Amino acid sequence: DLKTAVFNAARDGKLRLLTKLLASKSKEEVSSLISEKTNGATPLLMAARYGHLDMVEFLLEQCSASIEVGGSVNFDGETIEGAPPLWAASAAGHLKVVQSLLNHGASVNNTTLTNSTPLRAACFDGHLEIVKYLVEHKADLEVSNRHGHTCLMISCYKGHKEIAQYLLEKGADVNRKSVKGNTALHDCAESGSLDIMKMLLMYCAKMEKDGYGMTPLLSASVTGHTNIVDFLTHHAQTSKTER
Amino acid sequence: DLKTAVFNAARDGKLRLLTKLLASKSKEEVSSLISEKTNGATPLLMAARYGHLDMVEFLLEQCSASIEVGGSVNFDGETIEGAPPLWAASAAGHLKVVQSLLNHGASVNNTTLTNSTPLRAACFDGHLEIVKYLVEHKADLEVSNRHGHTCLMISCYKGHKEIAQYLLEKGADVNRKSVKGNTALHDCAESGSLDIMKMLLMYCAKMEKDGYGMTPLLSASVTGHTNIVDFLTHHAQTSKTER
Amino acid sequence: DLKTAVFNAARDGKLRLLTKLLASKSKEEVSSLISEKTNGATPLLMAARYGHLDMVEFLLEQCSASIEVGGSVNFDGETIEGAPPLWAASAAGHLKVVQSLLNHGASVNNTTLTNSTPLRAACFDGHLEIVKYLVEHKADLEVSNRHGHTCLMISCYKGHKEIAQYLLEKGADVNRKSVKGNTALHDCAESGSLDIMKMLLMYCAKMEKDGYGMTPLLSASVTGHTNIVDFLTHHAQTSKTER
Amino acid sequence: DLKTAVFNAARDGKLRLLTKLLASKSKEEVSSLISEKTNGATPLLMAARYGHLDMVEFLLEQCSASIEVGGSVNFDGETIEGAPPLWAASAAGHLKVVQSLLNHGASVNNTTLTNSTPLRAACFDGHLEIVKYLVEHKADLEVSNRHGHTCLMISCYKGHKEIAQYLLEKGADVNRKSVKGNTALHDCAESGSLDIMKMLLMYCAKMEKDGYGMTPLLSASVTGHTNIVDFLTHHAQTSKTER
Amino acid sequence: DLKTAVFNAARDGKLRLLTKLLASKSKEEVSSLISEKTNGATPLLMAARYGHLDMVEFLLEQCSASIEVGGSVNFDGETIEGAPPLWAASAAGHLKVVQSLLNHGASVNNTTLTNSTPLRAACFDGHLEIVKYLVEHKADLEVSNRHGHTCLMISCYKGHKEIAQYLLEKGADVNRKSVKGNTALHDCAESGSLDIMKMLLMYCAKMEKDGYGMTPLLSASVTGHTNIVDFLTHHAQTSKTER
Amino acid sequence: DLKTAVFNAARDGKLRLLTKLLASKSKEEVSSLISEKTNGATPLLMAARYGHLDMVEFLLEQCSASIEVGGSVNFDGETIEGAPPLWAASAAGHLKVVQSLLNHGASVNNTTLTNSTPLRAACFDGHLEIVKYLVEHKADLEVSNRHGHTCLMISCYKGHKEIAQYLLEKGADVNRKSVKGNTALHDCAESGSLDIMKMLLMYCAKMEKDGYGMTPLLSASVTGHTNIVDFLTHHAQTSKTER
Repeated sequence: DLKTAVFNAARDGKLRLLTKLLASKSKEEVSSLISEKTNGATPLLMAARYGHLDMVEFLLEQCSASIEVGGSVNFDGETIEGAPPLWAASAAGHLKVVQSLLNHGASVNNTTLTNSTPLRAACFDGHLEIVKYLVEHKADLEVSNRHGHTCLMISCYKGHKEIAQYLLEKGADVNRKSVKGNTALHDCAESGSLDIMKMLLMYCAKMEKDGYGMTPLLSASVTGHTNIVDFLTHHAQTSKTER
Repeated sequence: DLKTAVFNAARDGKLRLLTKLLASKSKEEVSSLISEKTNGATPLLMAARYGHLDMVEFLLEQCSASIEVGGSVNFDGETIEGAPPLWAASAAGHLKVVQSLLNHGASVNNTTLTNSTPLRAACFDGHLEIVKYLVEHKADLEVSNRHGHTCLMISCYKGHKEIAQYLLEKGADVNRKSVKGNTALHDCAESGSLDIMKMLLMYCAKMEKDGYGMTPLLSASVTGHTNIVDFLTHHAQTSKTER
Repeated sequence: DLKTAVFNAARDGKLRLLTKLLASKSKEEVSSLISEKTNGATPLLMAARYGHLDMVEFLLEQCSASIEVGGSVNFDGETIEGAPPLWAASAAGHLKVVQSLLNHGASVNNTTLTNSTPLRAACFDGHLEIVKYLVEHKADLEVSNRHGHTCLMISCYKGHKEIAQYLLEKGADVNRKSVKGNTALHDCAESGSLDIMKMLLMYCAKMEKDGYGMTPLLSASVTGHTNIVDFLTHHAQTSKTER
Repeated sequence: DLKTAVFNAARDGKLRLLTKLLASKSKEEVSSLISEKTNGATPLLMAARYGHLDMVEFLLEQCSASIEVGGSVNFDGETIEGAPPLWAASAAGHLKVVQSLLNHGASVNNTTLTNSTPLRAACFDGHLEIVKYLVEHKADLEVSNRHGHTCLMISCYKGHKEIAQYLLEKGADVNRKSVKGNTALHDCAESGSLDIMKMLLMYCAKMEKDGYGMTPLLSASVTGHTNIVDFLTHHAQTSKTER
Repeated sequence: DLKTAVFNAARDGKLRLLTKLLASKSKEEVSSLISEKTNGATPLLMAARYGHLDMVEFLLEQCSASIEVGGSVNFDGETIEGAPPLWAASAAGHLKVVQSLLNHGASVNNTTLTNSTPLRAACFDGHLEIVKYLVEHKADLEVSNRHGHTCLMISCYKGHKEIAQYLLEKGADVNRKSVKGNTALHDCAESGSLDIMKMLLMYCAKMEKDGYGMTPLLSASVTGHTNIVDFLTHHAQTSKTER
Repeated sequence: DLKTAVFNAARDGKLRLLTKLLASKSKEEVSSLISEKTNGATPLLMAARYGHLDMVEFLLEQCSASIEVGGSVNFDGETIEGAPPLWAASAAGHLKVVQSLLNHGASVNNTTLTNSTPLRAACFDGHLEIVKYLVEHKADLEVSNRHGHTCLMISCYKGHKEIAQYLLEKGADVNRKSVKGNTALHDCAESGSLDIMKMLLMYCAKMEKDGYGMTPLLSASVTGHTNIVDFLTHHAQTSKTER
């Protein structure tokens, strides 16, 4: 029951209570209690996921053994397995927690079980400051998830212009193809992100067919993004005005 | 430094020397000393990697929280980072150490920093008993490393017939693709593993082009495995013998 | 003309008229008049094509030689060559005659010159009871015509929901591709049969480009069936929601 | 057994023994004993299969109804089902028997159960004089077997340059694709038949990838026919010599 | 400047004023003045561009070498560079001026700086008589501009039915592709020229994807030309009306 | 005829003779004689094609009217139509003639009838000094010939390492695809230019399938360039050594 009481105090950031529950315990005892999993998650992972900074700081100062341990977290109603504290904090948008974990020696490229990096985690809900902090702390831009979907691809798919712009400047590969032949240009077409598509084209992104035989023009047509259909048809027909 | 002497004793399995070193130290000092990193590795990770079963039992009985700490390990010249003790024992083929770590509550799916599981670690050098033990102790067959290379793929590539057979019978997905579009059929073609290929086709593994535009037939042709080519051309031309 | 008089009675199902025409003829003379062809077709073929059970029984009891002899039959003003009696009776919906020919040892996989089986014949105009009888009497589900259009693909095109369901239950391969590259899902997409499409995918159907480089999604997009379009774009993008 | 004795004499071409075995009985009993099937084949089919001309013409006089009746025949350790006497004679290379069966009113396009025409049967082993005679007596050049493999395709695969030339001259479709997407250009490539390939290209032949994503050049490369490989690499690169 | 006064007079076709200007000047002085460039163009190019037939005759009678000199011309706001007189007269639709220049020995295939022929120039605005005169005066139908766009292509794009009809009858290649993979069928589909498309298919024009991954059917679908879509879908689906 | 005598003197560079042949003629007369074509070529074109510098200088000082006129020239036994003097000088490697033509106002991007630029002309036989001179005089690197084959593509195909290196530094588009889908990487593979392939990859060139389904690996395999096969198979399989 003490392990459960410790986990419950850590998950809800009740630092006063946790201090009292660990009051006269040894290093071995505290480390064991703080590194155990409850319902597939460690106290640190939960403190990090819900952004309890003081709680994160306390647990890391007691023991850092669980800093790389991936566990069960929930986002958009779905369970994500093997997510380490840095990924969860990055995905949930807790910048000070991201900074605390990195200051305590967290691995910037340590992924979930599906090979999603903390940088990819921050790009999904568009946490620009976290993206910059991670890139500044040697996050690899080319580590894609198991689908071969990159940080640049997901930023375009979600229409995060500022993040896509930053990734491009930092040297993100515009012509990377996912497992199914998807490129960042297709992500733009599907989200109707005309300004990001223009950026990619400025960084020499090429129009390509994906595994489904779809080019970005066709992806825009089937998703009803007429802004991108108009732009690409005009781009294709402009040289026909030449006598 | 005493911390260094403790590390060497754990690494070289000198259980008699270590106890003389941790003689006048309290459980608090012992716990702190056997949890400290030297050369980017803990004493437990080194004891696990070189299969000192008595040493593993001793270190775990002093500090239980060290069980998931990932660190630097050396395999075939290369230095692998963030490897937990269970991964290292699985990769070096120490079955008793694997059984011991799992009995002590080690996370069966805790990966290296490149998302390699103990199950994948064991599949590389072909440690069949460790493969079956991890699988029966709920190892995820579908967690792939950073390149999207699965346990089934590496088993097929190294020509481990018995391991590939066991993974298929336990329900490993034959149609998984790596980030570069590699399938288990390509691993067979590149290693001339015709027996394993026939097994994959019994599980209806589909012939697909990889990211280099190569189907398993073309991969076998450019790598000189005429045994695979002769089979696949013969099988694709078997209808032409028929009247 | 005696040969013409025999052919006309058999086609019209005039058993009493035929009995009088053969009354003063020897067994060998009867077999010659019943195996001869008038306008590319035999008397047994016309009796099968126009569902005359009594007539078919009489002809087979006299001479069985014509059981697998293919000939010319008309359907929608189109003349189909080399169609044997079992195919003609299946195509025209004569369950009584189908059963009789099988009882008299007709070949269940015997095709027209275009490699159309009696199973594909019944699937076209949707004769469910005939489909069931043929499948129960060892008819091959996967023998496609000269275009590689299978029994499942044609059932989906005409909108026969009950026949498509029976075929899928009996293990029809929905991942099959035609000579052009058509899959069962294009026919659904071209009619706007979402319910039938959903049924094909319930049995895990494969998306493939046809001989026009068209997938079911694109087929639906150009035929104006937006309900299919909306459905397949959402399905294609599902892996992009993964964090 | 009398039924066996009659079948055996017909297969062995023993005319004297057969007419003595049927000398008594009656015409009705002879027509009944000569129409019965033994081991899935009629006496007439075995007579035509092993090319016993005098035996075939005798059995055609006793009964002219068995001429279109198909059965079981053996060729290079395999059984072909529902093969009519004309098919077996063309396949085994019995020109004079083919000439007699057609003179006695045999269906020139009557196929096996796998939709193999006698024209395709002669094309396999390369009976040029039979190919000519069958085409001369209106054999449909476009009737392909169940796999969709045409007469031209099998002539190219078996290296019969003379038969392939004749079929081209008579108007065979070079662009025809099988159920597996195979064309004659591929068959040329799979055989090493450069001279037939040159002929196809003299009539402007189109290079297309099959259902294995293989072009004739790739097909020739994996089957080790470097003569065709060298020819098609040079041909593919011709526009690169343009200044 | 007299050079400027001579230029304006030739441009405006003021033949009366020009002779008063070239009054006391020797044939050597006239030759040098009439060949000089103003605003990047010669007096003859300007006389040809604005169809002053009397002026053209006069300037050519003074200097013959000027007939091929290319210069700057204005068309629909845009400034075309290196246009010879024959190109400008063709584009502006001045038939008598085109006829006069060819009677004076002008090069029928001399192009602008973007490789546009007088034949292509005449095709753009649809000057049928100039198209027929140039073709009958040995104009090369297959010289395409810098984008690989042919006379047939622009004719198809601008909807010039009679011009496209004449080009096909004179043997223009229907299967030419531009640098961006555009074919004449795509020009038809983009302009809704269904009459011209039907014409191209009579010449066996092949349906191909362009550089944007579009077939003529998909190009028509995204540009809203339902007439083309309804035709091509109905044509690809007409076999499926057959019972 | 004097015109033929003038052409012959100009073609063979006999300046002393040409000076004596034109000795008393007027500007109009000289201009007419040196601007006329003999056997499809002008005196200037022939002087430029065979590198008669003094002759080029003399003809240009008399009249420059023919500086952009394309004519008939022969290279590698083949006739090239509509080649202007600058293209011919660039193709034949006459650097001083190239400089003279540009000094006299020649258009650096004026092409042959097949859209081949003087820059593309210099890249074929590898005239590095001419390539550098043209690029320094605003030659467009991206103007491809009618096949969509670029300056970079032809430099790689011909194994001109120094030229490919220079073009890459000047911003040549590495990922440009020809009409048939050819990329500069395929040109390297077919010529076995392993050093140039490494350079292209360093400049972010991507491995792609051409219209024939060939990737650079396959193109290298069919042309027997095992050095490139070895490099690309090692490149593809290196991540498989990772535990």
